Amino acid sequence: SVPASRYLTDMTLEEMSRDWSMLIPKQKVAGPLCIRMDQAIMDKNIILKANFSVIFDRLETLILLRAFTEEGAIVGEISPLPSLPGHTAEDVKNAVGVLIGGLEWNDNTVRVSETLQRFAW
Amino acid sequence: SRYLTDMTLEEMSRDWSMLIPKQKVAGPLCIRMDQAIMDKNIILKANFSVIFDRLETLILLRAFTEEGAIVGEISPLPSLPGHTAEDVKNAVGVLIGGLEWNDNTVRVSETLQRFAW
Repeated sequence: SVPASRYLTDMTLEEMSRDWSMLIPKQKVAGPLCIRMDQAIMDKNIILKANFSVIFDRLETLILLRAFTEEGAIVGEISPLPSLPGHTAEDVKNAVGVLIGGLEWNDNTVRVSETLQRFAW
Repeated sequence: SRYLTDMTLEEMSRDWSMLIPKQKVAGPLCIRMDQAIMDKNIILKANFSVIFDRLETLILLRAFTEEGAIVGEISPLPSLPGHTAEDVKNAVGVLIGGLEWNDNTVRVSETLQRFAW
């Protein structure tokens, strides 16, 4: 009934719900988060977009981050594990760093949305 | 996330002091309690956000005697690192043990039992 957090959206509901699959699948449990990334993706400009709650000038709960090429295809993802254990902005930022490292090893150029760099980084 | 409030705004805002201070960092949370407090009945109350069926962010937890006096508290560290329901639950277990070692009777609010403890 009483709202504790505002909800930031980088992604439309279309983007949030869209199914996708990886040509060359890589996944990694990074703490309480799951990282997925398509290893086939090379030499693209990529943007990380996330829908999540903020409390007090920081990311409180990540609902979904997805990585998108300029043409709007999904090439990566960070989501909470299915059992939904707790996580912080630190966890999120560590998963983001792993995802960027992996993408840039395939010569992608990765940027983070403005929302995300303000509230997590 | 929705906002749960065991404590009133006056309770959240009140300053208090300990006769025999005890302070303890428990992960990303600060536990405080007055060691001179004994033979009371105490209730732990908290104001916090909930997302899904779980405590997401603790704003403040305080321990109250039956007369409404503050004898203990768990708050985020001042640099506000993140925490989860698990951190709250560990800190709660510590504060309860300290308070019971001091011959108090301790209970936890219904909303805390439901979402954390």
